[PDB]
Amino acid sequence: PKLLNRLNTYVGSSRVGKRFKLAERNSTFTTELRAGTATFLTMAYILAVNASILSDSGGTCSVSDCIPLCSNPAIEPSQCTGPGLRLIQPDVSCKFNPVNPGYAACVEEIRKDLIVATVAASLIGCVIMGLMANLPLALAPGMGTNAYFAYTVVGFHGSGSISYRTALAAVFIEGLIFLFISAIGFRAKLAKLVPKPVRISSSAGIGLFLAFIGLQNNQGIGLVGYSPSTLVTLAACPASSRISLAPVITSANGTVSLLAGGSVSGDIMCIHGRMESPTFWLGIVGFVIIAYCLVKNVKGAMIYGIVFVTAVSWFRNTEVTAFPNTSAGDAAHDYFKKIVDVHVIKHTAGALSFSGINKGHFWEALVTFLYVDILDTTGTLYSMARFAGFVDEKGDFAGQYFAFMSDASAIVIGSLLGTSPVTVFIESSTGIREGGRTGLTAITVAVYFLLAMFFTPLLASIPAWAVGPPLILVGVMMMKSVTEIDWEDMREAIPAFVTMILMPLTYSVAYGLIGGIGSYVVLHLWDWGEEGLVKLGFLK
Amino acid sequence: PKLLNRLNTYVGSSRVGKRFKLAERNSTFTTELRAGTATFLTMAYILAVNASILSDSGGTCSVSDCIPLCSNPAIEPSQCTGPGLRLIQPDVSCKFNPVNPGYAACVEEIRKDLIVATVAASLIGCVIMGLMANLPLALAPGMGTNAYFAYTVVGFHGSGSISYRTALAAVFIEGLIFLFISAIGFRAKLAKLVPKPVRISSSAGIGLFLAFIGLQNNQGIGLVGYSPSTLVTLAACPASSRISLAPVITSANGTVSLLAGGSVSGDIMCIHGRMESPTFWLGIVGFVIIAYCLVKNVKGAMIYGIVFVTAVSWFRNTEVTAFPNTSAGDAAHDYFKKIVDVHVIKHTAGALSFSGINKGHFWEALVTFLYVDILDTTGTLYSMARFAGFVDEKGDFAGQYFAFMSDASAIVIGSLLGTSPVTVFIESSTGIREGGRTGLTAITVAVYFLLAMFFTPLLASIPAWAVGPPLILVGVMMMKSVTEIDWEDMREAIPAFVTMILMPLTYSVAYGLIGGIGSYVVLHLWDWGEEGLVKLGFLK
Ligand SMILES: *[C@@H]1O[C@H](CO)[C@@H](O[C@@H]2O[C@H](CO)[C@@H](O)[C@H](O)[C@H]2NC(C)=O)[C@H](O)[C@H]1NC(C)=O
Ligand SMILES: C/C(=C\CNc1ncnc2[nH]cnc12)CO
Ligand SMILES: C/C(=C\CNc1ncnc2[nH]cnc12)CO
Repeated sequence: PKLLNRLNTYVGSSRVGKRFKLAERNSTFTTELRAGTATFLTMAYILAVNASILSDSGGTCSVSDCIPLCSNPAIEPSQCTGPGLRLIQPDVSCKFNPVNPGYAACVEEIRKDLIVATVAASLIGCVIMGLMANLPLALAPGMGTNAYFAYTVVGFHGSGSISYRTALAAVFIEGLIFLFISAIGFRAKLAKLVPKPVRISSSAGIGLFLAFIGLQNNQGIGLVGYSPSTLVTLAACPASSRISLAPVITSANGTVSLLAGGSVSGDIMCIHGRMESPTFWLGIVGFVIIAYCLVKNVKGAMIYGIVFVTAVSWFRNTEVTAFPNTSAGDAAHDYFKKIVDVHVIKHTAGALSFSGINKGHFWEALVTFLYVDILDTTGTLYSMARFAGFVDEKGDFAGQYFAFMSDASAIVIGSLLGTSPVTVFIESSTGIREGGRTGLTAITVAVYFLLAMFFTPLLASIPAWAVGPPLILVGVMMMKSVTEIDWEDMREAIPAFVTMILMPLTYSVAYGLIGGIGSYVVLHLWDWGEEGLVKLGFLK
Repeated sequence: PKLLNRLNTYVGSSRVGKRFKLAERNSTFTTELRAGTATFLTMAYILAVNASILSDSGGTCSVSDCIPLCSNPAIEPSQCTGPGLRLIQPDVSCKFNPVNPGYAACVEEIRKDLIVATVAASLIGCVIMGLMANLPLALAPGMGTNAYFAYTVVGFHGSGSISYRTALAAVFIEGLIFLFISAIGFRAKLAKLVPKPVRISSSAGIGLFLAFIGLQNNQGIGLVGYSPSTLVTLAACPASSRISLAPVITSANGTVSLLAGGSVSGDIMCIHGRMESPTFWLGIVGFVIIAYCLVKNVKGAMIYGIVFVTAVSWFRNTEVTAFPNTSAGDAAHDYFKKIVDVHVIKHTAGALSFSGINKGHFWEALVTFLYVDILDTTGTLYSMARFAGFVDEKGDFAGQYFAFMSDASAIVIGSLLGTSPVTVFIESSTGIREGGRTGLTAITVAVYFLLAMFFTPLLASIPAWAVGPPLILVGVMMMKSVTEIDWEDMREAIPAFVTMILMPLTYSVAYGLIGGIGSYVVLHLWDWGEEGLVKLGFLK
């Protein structure tokens, strides 16, 4: 035969091959390696997107890491000694535009931390799933929950109601609760708790939310900016023609003056040059690359698009550069220069904080995480079992108990490492489509994630317009769930429509879920009361 | 038999009954009256929503109708004579927040004009369709095109690139072109020009656009406001806790000062009291009323919800009042006091302006109007013919030629009266579902619209939170078209997703269409080139 067949037979007939049930499942070693390679190539975009999104949250640092600034920018603080010259003490506004250099350096260190944390949490989840559940499933920080954690629970640069550490405690407790309810068989009852239209359309809502993030500026390619009249219009002007906003006080004659302490925004309003930003068009080229690769069923479509946009942005003196001619850009380029690095999580690891348990926002975030993970993981795991043909007549696929326990454990470990909940990835289907049936697929994906480390300098240099199209296309793939809604029935269409449309518009997964569930409950009050009376016998 | 049967027989056997083919279509007079009544009850929400949306556009008046204001609001301009006191000449900013009282009085006069114009254009379109095409179809200002005309082509208070008069010229020429292409049988070829995913998903995009309008403040119930970080968050704080924004200049230390001439926004940013606006909750109650009425198949659901919210808002000293204790509110209440009035269009009639033909924005608006009307009217008319069983094996329904000519004529007449394009309403199906088969249904709807006049004082008093839920639910009904998209196919899902998501996010129907069509063309370039080469024989 051949050396490849020799290896396959040897591993299949060895103790480790019997542990993973290779012979019992009709695939021994090279199919597992290929399935893991395919799954990793399909899910590798997470290595960029998750760290970018979570770093936008600001990480663990506060105003305590903002450096005092001199009155005039021409004078560095160490030379800020003279007449009429004073250092400005940092306040909360130092976190936002214009961002304090100390806080800007935070986000870079935290982005390195979160790259490593994404890789490590994915590796640990993959290994636990492959060993304890023996399934060809890859686990990684959840794409939908990433944006919710960063921009809703914590907020851009920590502008939300819950701090980053408190949100990590929320994710830790959510993983513990998910593990507990899975261990007692109580997960399916809570899965049936959510209304069907809300459950089905939450995926479409999260997809629209992610796509909207991909069309913003600090998160994606631009193309959506501020409008004084409509609140949103066509952006994609160059960064040099974008301006910030501040709250003002009007009057009955027309006088308008600044509001002290108002939260100034990013450069979101275009004064001219619409549809002329070079980074928007580079992001569009990356979008086209990813879309053709998806159409052609080219595994690694998103990775190829991100890599193209990033490689174009790695040149140093262009208008699409990831390393602008600044101190922050020079430092980012210096880190990028070392192609490989062994970064150690110094900020986000063990950064849990249980201060917010008494706050209602903590429990809103906790419940949203819990139910997103419940519904998502149930649907994905059973879809993957159907793909692998592990589902029997009764509907169980053997290692499901340990599959859900492994997912909950991965969530807890990721919370400890400093990342949003980690979940089983639907992209695992690719590895299942390639013949992966045992846990060796997950071990292969874990080894690929291990190789993803040592390349933090290369992954920390990914600009927003590279994250960009991956977000928009993840939204596109998530929209396919709308077809399962009865749009001719208003009792299902109205709650489903509310769930889809509130997530991007209120910009919050939790608000979309609350609005959809509340509209469902209100619209079914009449039917429920009628049926209750009929049960009591009042009505026939 | 009975007097009703006597009337039915008499009319069916009379000359007018034979003109409308009553006997030939198995319905004589009372079925036509009931079908017209049902169609009117279903489509009567337009009498509020269209005038509200088009008045938000600012109408025909400019800064020329802004009154000069004194330096201090305590002094009326006529008493603005003294030391250090000067009248302020009005500029463009007088149109926006804080809105000049003269310009505020414009919008009220123009809203009366546009109520009358909506009613008159609907009446004329209905009569032309009933007589020249002899179909049970009701025509009225198009719901989708209303918002596009007001908030994109013209802009809130005329902040767009095309003036109101130039946009009316665009609608006039669009109606002329539609009539021309219909008269030469060239309409179906242009209908096949648009890609299938774009054509199908434009309806979902317009629905999302209308729903987003219904969740804004000057247009709907609130619940979506400005966010410095995310550009959109949960609004629905009271108007007393909302503040405006102005562009500012940042620096490298933190200094931020106002930008002279910047376009200040409305009260869109909530400083506190989220989810506490009484008008938001009144709008939610109206939404619940409309949603139950839709669920219960109660004709006139939207009218009932609008009427409830409006009647609650007609009380004078509440936080949800349509007549605040101001000069504008006192005048609005004085007009509302006269329950009936015969208003004469004094501003928007014959207000066409052909100055912008050389502008590219004029032609963008013209083409968007033309293709929205083409696709919409084709789909709706053929759906209505299928409902009425007027479609034969070949696919023609007899009066289709004159149906499309009547629609184009109605568009031209509405442009002359000062309203966005008028279209055949899908709500006509209700009248078709009630047995309406001849043009007497359209004549009945026209008579009901005639009765709608004489109630302009009653219709000009409808607040935003009443328009509100009707917009959101129109979006809900429009979303049902997504199920016709192959979401597993990326060449159809990506263009469809772009079309749906760009309309609310860029806040423009034209941009959604352009983005969707461009993405479709780009994603099919490879296939088209491959097939062209195969035709040339280069490839097998
Ligand atoms: C419009 O009226 C306001 C008062 O409501 C004027 O406010 C001035 O600007 C600030 C705010 O009080 C103070 O420094 C001035 O003393 C205010 N003056 C007065 C007379 O209130 C504002 O100046 C007025 N606008 C114009 C153009 O005169
Ligand atoms: C509802 C949740 C998604 C959370 N994360 C993921 N859940 C399932 N599969 C994935 N592939 C990439 N990310 C994910 C669906 O968006
Ligand atoms: C694509 C266009 C709609 C324009 N107006 C209308 N087009 C067709 N039926 C209707 N009923 C109410 N408004 C309309 C679909 O939103």
